[PDB]
Amino acid sequence: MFEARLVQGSILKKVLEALKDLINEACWDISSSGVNLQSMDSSHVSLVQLTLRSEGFDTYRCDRNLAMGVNLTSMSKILKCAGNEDIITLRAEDNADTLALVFEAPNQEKVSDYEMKLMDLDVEQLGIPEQEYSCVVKMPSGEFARICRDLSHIGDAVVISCAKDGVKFSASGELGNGNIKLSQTSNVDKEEEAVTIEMNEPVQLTFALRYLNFFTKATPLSSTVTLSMSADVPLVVEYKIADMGHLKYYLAPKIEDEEGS
Amino acid sequence: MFEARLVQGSILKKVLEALKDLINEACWDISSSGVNLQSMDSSHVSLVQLTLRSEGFDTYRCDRNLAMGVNLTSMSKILKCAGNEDIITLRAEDNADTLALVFEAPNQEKVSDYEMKLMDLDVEQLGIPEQEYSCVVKMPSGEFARICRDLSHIGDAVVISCAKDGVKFSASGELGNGNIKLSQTSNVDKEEEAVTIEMNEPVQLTFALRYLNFFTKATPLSSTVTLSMSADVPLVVEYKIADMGHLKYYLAPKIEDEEGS
Amino acid sequence: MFEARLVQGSILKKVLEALKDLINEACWDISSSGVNLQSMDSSHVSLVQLTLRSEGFDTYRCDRNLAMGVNLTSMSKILKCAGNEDIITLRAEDNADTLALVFEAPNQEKVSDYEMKLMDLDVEQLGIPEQEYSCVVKMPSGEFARICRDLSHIGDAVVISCAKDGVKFSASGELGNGNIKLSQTSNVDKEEEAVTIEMNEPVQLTFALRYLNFFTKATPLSSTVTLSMSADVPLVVEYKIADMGHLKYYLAPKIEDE
Amino acid sequence: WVDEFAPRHYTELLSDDFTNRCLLKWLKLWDLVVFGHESHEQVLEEMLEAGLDPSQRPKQKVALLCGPPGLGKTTLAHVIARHAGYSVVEMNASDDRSPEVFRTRIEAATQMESVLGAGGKPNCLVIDEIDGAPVAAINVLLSILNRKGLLMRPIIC
Amino acid sequence: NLPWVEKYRPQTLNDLISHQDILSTIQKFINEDRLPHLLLYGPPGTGKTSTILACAKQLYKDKEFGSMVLELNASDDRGIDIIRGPILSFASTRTIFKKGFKLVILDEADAMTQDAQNALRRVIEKFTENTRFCLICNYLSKIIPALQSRCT
Ligand SMILES: Nc1ncnc2c1ncn2[C@@H]1O[C@H](COP(=O)(O)OP(=O)(O)OP(O)(O)=S)[C@@H](O)[C@H]1O
Ligand SMILES: [Mg+2]
Repeated sequence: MFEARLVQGSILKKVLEALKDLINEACWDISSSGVNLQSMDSSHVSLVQLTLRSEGFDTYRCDRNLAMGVNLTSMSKILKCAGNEDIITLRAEDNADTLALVFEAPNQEKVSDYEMKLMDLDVEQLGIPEQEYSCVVKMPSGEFARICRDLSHIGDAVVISCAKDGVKFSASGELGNGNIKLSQTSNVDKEEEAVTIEMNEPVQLTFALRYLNFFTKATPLSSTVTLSMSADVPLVVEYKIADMGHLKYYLAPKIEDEEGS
Repeated sequence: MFEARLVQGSILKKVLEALKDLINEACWDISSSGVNLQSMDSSHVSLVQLTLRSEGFDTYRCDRNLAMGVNLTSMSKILKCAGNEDIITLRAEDNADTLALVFEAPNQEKVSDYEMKLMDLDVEQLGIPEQEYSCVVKMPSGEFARICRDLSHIGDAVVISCAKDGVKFSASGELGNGNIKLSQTSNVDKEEEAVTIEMNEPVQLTFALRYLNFFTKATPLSSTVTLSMSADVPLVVEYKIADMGHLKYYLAPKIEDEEGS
Repeated sequence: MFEARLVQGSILKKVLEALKDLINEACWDISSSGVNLQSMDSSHVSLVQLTLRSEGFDTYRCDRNLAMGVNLTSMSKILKCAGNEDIITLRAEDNADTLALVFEAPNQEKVSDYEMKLMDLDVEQLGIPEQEYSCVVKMPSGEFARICRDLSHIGDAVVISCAKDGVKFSASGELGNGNIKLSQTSNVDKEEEAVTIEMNEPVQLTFALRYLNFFTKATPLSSTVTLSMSADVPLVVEYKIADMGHLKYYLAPKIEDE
Repeated sequence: WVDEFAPRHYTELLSDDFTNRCLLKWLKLWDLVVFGHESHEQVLEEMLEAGLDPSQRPKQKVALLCGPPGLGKTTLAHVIARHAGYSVVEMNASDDRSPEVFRTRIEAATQMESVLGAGGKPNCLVIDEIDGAPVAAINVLLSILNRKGLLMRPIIC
Repeated sequence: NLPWVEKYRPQTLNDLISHQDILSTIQKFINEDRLPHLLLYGPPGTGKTSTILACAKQLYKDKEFGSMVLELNASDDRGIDIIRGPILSFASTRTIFKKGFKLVILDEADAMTQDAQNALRRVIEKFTENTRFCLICNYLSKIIPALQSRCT
């Protein structure tokens, strides 16, 4: 018997509006550590890794480990009928197939029990490497979301660079060239508006713009986002939820072969 | 000679967007009691009654009864022309083929005389039986609109169940069942959230979704909504708009399935 | 070399959103006086005269007089993701194919350098439009945009008439007849709301409503618009922005009068 | 219904060894660009050995496995792509009708630098029922083939 | 002034003649509220439209005849867009009027194709308790035997 009590529906709402245009079907692993979502997209390029800890929920109870799989657009439309100040009760049992979302409304008088039908897809678990990378940059999430929306217009795929100085965004689009470079943003009053460089080895890699745009729809979950780049292991975009868990997006590069000349 | 003056212009500018997509024309009937407007939808499912009494107007001049037929397509764009707190007047002659709507421009500088033609439409009054309703619910209006918007994401035909416990709005679609039940909201400070049940015998009626959305298009007219239903009587949605009169929506249920055992 | 830094980006974004469907390309003439843009439609229906003087910018540098024509929609994609309060850097070389926009849009020190290519168009010359307009009326701009939308709601063509009381608008159609009639309201606290009258020889004309909407999509650009019309001369709307320059729109009347 | 008797290695294929040998030769010919490693039968062996692209690519980049709809050509391509060091990412041209979602399933799904979590497991594209696809989709695939970014992953139609 | 057929059209079950067994059975079915989907077929001008209009004015009043009766005829092309168009949306709806079935008078039903008659067979079998169809036609043999097997 799996029962999770989300304290606020806003974080679930932002998680689902982040994952709405990326994943065909979402798989949840349920254990005493909490809930896990390690999955691929509809095109087998990106990876989603959502971890929700046990202490973040109001009441979290689980007897046996559960591997459920649900349609995602159906769950987006189910969660669309919900407020932002209501506790959310995810219910499932041992030997059935219905996922129940029970929450309050903004009237705070009426219960709302939305049933859903799961899927029977057996998905091989891909092992996350959990290795070190070549560059780690801490940056506020609104900056990354607005620069993804700003950089989607110039081109179709973008090359990003990180070095000892700071982070760099480049786009060789049909309109022309778009190049930004930001470093040493820590000299403000706010603690969110800060860019921190951790590692040494500079990296330049190109990625599709649409996957970055679908990654940046987790904007108000975390005030600060973490970007990890490496030459071999994929690009990591990590949103740290404050008292619930974390959410990582992994993005594979694209081919940019040099000219023969 | 018909002359009417409203106290605030926003009455028409909230009551005519509810008839923008629901009904195709307007049949104004003039009398010493005031103005009324009974229109059946083109699909003969939805019925709109609008009754504005003479005491709510600033001034009201009428001599004999008049039947008037107008087109709502241009009127639904002429509602965008007027302001929100201006003073509107309706003027109609005896033998003329055009009616005048005279008000002030939103600049508060310019007299606006908009002239609209009359469609000589041959319509007849149906005649409401006005039977004793088997269940009466007093509810908020924005709550009803957001619950119709909530069940617009599940199925195309909601189910209203009304028992002595209260009202249960349930939508079943290809996604999954979602039910919302209200009961006993008299313990609130404001008097507009008193979701009250006024009759004993339970009913269970299945209604269309787009029609209830077209009905809930009229939220800011009033604060509370009176929903009347019975075993075979259509759904009655009553709005006590300000002090000048009221509005009524009549909706036939959907055809039940052959679920005999 | 050419360089111009605008203090705020809302004016440029808003004027390029004003003429997003009016013209097909934007051609700036660069001199020591400022940025001149005189564009004419392909069907001889509307004309745009936008002047940005050099004193309105923080820095304006120009060596040689230039003429750059770029397809609007391409720069609409540039400034659809700009900022309301930001420093704008518009630059180009003397003989180059590129044009660069450098901005710090979200006040997050993100130096976004956007480059676009120049389109070599045919140089058509329109020297000076004749300005001997008998009927001049100053009117607030946002409510002028409001009543332009109001007249565009009901009809398809607007009959306009100056008179000693004011400016009367009308439109006709098979569902109704729209009509509005101005009155003098100089006794208000708002100086922008007052309508100023310099009109003689009243003239009745007709115009297309969509071009009026394309003109008056620049509502928040200036607090007071000016209308100038006369017999057989195209109607002018005019925004005098208080800092960097002015903007004028010309519309020729329809053949089927009244 | 092919539950445990499915082929998985190169020793379980049910085709003639010449066709499988030349198919494996064409699959391993891409190791110079993908991995970076340095009668009609004689015509095929000449065209598979003599002359290459300057970017270490073969002259042909698409294989047309024409034949009857049965006879297990898809399973053969699957086990050969498993044997050659790639991972099979299959796609279908019959459920894909719109060209926009076709380019999503082709130009936005594979044949880029799809460095996944398994760094030792690259991917290859297998397309079935290319005859029933609309002519816009095959014109799009022809434009992808004639793109000079460069196409590096093999296509097994 | 007016043609004699439009002047002296019969308006009563007794004013139509030689169909006395048919009119007796129709009156027997309509007094007991057991009227099925009807298929009136025969030569032109023998009293097909006027019989069902007399039965409609027996069932319904003058005010609700224009609301609970939909008439389609030779002016409407009878293909596959109509059966998924106005007649399906008419049959699949309730009315704010007294609790009785609707009525659809489809003139020249023999001009429908086999696919159109099968789609109409789906519409007829789906909605029965709230809609009673009336297909009137010249040739019985031009319609499918399934449609003959669901309407009297
Ligand atoms: N039984 C009848 N008694 C008297 N007049 C009749 C009778 N049947 C037909 N008529 C007359 O003939 C006209 C034609 O009748 P209708 O029923 O309208 O034609 P129909 O039988 O539907 O055949 P169609 O429409 O040409 S295929 C009526 O308007 C009457 O004037
Ligand atoms: Mg007939």
